[PDB]
Amino acid sequence: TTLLNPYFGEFGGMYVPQILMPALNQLEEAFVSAQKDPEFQAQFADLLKNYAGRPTALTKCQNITAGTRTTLYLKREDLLHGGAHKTNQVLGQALLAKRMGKSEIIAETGAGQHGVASALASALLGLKCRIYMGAKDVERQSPNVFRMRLMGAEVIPVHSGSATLKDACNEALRDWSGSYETAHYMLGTAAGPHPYPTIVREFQRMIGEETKAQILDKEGRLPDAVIACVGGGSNAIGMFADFINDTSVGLIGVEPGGHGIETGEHGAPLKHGRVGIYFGMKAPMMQTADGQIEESYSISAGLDFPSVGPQHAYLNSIGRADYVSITDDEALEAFKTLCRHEGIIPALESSHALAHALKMMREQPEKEQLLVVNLSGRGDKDIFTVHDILKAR
Amino acid sequence: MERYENLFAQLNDRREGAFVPFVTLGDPGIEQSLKIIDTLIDAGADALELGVPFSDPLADGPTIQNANLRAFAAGVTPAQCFEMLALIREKHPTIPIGLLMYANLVFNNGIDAFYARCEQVGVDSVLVADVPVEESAPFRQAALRHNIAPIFICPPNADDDLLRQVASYGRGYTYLLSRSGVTGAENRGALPLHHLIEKLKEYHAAPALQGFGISSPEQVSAAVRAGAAGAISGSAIVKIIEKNLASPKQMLAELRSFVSAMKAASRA
Ligand SMILES: O=P(O)(O)OCCNS(=O)(=O)c1ccc(OC(F)(F)F)cc1
Ligand SMILES: *Cc1c(COP(=O)(O)O)cnc(C)c1O
Ligand SMILES: N[C@@H](Cc1c[nH]c2ccccc12)C(=O)O
Ligand SMILES: [Cl-]
Ligand SMILES: [Cl-]
Ligand SMILES: [Cs+]
Ligand SMILES: [Cs+]
Ligand SMILES: [Cs+]
Ligand SMILES: [Cs+]
Repeated sequence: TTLLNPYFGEFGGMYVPQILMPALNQLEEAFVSAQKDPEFQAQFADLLKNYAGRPTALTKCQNITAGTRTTLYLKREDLLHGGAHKTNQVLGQALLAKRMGKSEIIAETGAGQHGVASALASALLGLKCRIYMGAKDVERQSPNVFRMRLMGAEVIPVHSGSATLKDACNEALRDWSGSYETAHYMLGTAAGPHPYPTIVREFQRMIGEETKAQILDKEGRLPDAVIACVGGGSNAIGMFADFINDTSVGLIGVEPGGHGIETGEHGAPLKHGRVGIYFGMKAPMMQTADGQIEESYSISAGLDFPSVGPQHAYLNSIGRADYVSITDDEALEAFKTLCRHEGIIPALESSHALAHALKMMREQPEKEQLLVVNLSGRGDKDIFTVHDILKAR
Repeated sequence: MERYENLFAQLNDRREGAFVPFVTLGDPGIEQSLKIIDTLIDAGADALELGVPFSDPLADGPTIQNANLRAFAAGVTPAQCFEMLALIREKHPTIPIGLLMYANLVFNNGIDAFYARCEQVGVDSVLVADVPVEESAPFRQAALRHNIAPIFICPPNADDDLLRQVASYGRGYTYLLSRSGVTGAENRGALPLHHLIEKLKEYHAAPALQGFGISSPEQVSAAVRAGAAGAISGSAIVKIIEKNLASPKQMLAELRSFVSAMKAASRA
């Protein structure tokens, strides 16, 4: 029994061990209560404004589109405190934890950005934060691991399974299944068991709400399309949510194509996986023929996960949103292009979204189109990756 | 078939509890796993709980995580597990065999087809660790269509509604969790609350087996005394495998000694 629908069509649900169902029910009730509570909303809004720096800018990018009929705006989540959109929802989830009387935070991380976001929210709001991270990711993300430690979080390497993000996801749930009485699980994306896809969307929906207000102010009409990268689905659903009922507004999600879909080295389960049940949800996932969970791949760690949030699978199924993929090389070109022509260093994650918008423009340069790309984060973290790759070329 | 019903009737006639070990199929290899399982049975296991290796066993602690890893290192697949299960049943006609599954392995290629294969090889029950009663409908329906008992989990602080659901939906045995958390011998659960055991009986539930953290004969005796029909032990068994990887003969001897001791504790 639940207060809200755990499903988006066939996708979603609450596929957790029985022992965790009270924790999910408790969280759902607290969320529903918080959403009706003006004091909670005011506290959340105050943190977003005065701590995180909302609203974020909407930047018109004229140099990039010169000589075409594309008008392109970037929603500047790169300017949010912490350098990515993740900050929005961690602040909301931290306030929910406090509402429930919890003193501890558990979080999974792969790229390390969610770990840092969880750590910063926990530092601000007086919560004891522990972060699970696959040992292979720990090795690759020294900067983020150090940031988490500077902010007082405990970072726990996960050596089980493939020692990466999915394995950290498992360990977070293992811990919570014993610790839920005192700890809140601060899941890092719009995926996992209900109510997380719903909560994360609602705590990211200001992205799209602001975009709508800003584009109406600047252009006097809604975008033709909003474009966002899809790792687990949070920044994209945050951009999409407020436009879902605006039927004219295209919603385009961009999965990582890695070395190319045909290579199998990608992270594009929505379009190239198979429905399965994992991480508490029924969702498209990269899996072996026998149903073991497969290894995903992207140049960008933020997108490197073998599944996707259920609301995306649903929006795809009904045709409300279209999903595409962008390869490592396409994302790298978009990164370089934004740096050189707009003076903005984009996250390689966000560069996937930008790459698709550039393709939309370049393929049909006399098509009149007003596009918004969600620039989910800044790319300072990626400069060595881009350096090292471009050391060959 | 009626293997659990027959076992519980026989045990009740002897005023005796069930002792049920868990192992991962194909840990540390197929041939050794078959020998392990025969040893468990010969030493007095009343039933078996058998894990199919899965990439993401999120209800298992490190001991069983490592069992899964060892089986994968040996190249163990679900198809090979089903081959093993057929052979086990062919040797041992009456022992109840329960599988410990994760949802994706049951779902990914078709729920009905999975339960049909269980029926074909002579499995008696399936416990899907990451399917709570709330999500269980297609699983329990397919189970019952193929004469497989779907096993449900009664957490220590289950409310009345959950107890009624577990009693109604489950068959074969009711899994009584000793505590929250994940599998592991390093964390001992509690005595079965008189209330849960009695409520389950009031609601005509399948007989209760207590599991999680059961690692000593005294705990088996205690579980039965509290009114459970028996006890499940996994990590304690798997630890003996892990400890003796380099000594297959000693591994079997230690498993025999342990299972014998655990079974002895269940006798009136
Ligand atoms: O002795 P331990 O502590 O290792 O416990 C062994 C338990 N093995 S099992 O197959 O019964 C078993 C039963 C239920 C499980 O999870 C669930 F409750 F969520 F469903 C996991 C394993
Ligand atoms: C983590 C991350 C993503 C991907 O996660 P989603 O939940 O799909 O948004 C995208 N962009 C940036 C900058 C990130 O840090
Ligand atoms: N790996 C990214 C984003 C992320 C966090 N948790 C996830 C779960 C699924 C998919 C992606 C994620 C990070 O840790 O910052
Ligand atoms: Cl506002
Ligand atoms: Cl290619
Ligand atoms: Cs601002
Ligand atoms: Cs233009
Ligand atoms: Cs993905
Ligand atoms: Cs006894």
